Amino acid sequence: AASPSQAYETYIENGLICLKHKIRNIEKKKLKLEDYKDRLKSGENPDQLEAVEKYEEVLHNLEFAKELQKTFSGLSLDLLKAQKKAQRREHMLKLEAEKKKLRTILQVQYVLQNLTQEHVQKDFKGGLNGAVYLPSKELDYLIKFSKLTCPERNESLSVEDQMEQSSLYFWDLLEGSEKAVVGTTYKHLKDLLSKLLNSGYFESIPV
Amino acid sequence: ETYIENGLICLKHKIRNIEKKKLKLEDYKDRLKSGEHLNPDQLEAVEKYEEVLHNLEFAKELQKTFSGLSLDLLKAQKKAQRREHMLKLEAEKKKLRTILQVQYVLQNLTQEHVQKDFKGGLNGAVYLPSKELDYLIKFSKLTCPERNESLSVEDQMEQSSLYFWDLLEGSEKAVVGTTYKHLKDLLSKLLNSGYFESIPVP
Repeated sequence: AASPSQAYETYIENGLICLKHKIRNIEKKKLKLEDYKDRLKSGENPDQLEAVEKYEEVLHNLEFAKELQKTFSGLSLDLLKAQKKAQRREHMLKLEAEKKKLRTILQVQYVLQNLTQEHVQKDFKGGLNGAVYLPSKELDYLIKFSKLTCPERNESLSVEDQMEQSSLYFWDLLEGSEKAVVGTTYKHLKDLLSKLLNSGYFESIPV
Repeated sequence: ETYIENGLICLKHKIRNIEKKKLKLEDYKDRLKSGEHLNPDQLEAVEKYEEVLHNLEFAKELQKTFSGLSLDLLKAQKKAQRREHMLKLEAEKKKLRTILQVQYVLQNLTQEHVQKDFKGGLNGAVYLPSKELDYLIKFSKLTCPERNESLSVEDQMEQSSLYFWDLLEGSEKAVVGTTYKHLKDLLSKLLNSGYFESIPVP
């Protein structure tokens, strides 16, 4: 249970305490080597003698490590705010798409609602009054699907139950997947409805 | 500085930089043993050889850890993306079903005989004072308007979709003399009333 932000936050924090732990570990052996140095200076094994030679290496490694630590400790917000900004822009783009998806569902609903009507179906069957001709097979997909998305009120179902079933059909249709439905696919139906939406037929429908 | 690769602190470029200087210094040293004569600057760089070897081993040790932090971060982001996508998908399917429900209610509130039931609490209807019912009627004109051929279908649907969105959000922004919050509450009351499970026929 964590968001993409707190993950990156945990990564930045884990990086800083990483340098802290590494610097403290270098400084620990520096003090261990400085005690090995003062032991021989006052007058006092071979293996240890090998460690005291790396005192310059250990001291230089500490110079680099403290350099990165001060750099990254300030460089945090440069990569941390860039993350916050990139997430904000991401969320807004997704919000936009969500709002546009809702508009699209309502447009499609409007087409499917009118396709339940007899005079509208006859127009697409005969290619009449500005409708695009649909072969009887194609028109049947839309009629059948209009009964799944715009059913007449079925009082044996609860409102909530009926709305949920209709909502799933609108959702899958918008997904345009290859799943099967009323003898075709959602993808085919999403294309059919696009043509109908762009045909201009549904801009004004007589009585 | 170029320590960053896709937002992650990566010393890889510095490691290959240090390694290139190590190979360049190893070449200078071999040309020395063979008998070549180098300008003074190159002679100085040759004395920095052991330091370069130490820096390389230290940088390589740091990359061993920063690569793990990078892997741990990527693993966590994969999980968090999956979780967020899951929740947001279920929240969207729920919002849409809710939208279809309130749409059904608001579309039925345009009918006058249904307004009459809520005026006096007739049948299964919640009694609403006429000001409360007015809020809903005016809102029903914004969410379920009669077709306005001055507008395209797309433009009309866009207008309507915003009112549904702001309704479900339930903010305090003003609309038809009340707020989306209060409207959301009224419509929740109407949904829980059961009146719209079986609308009476006049």
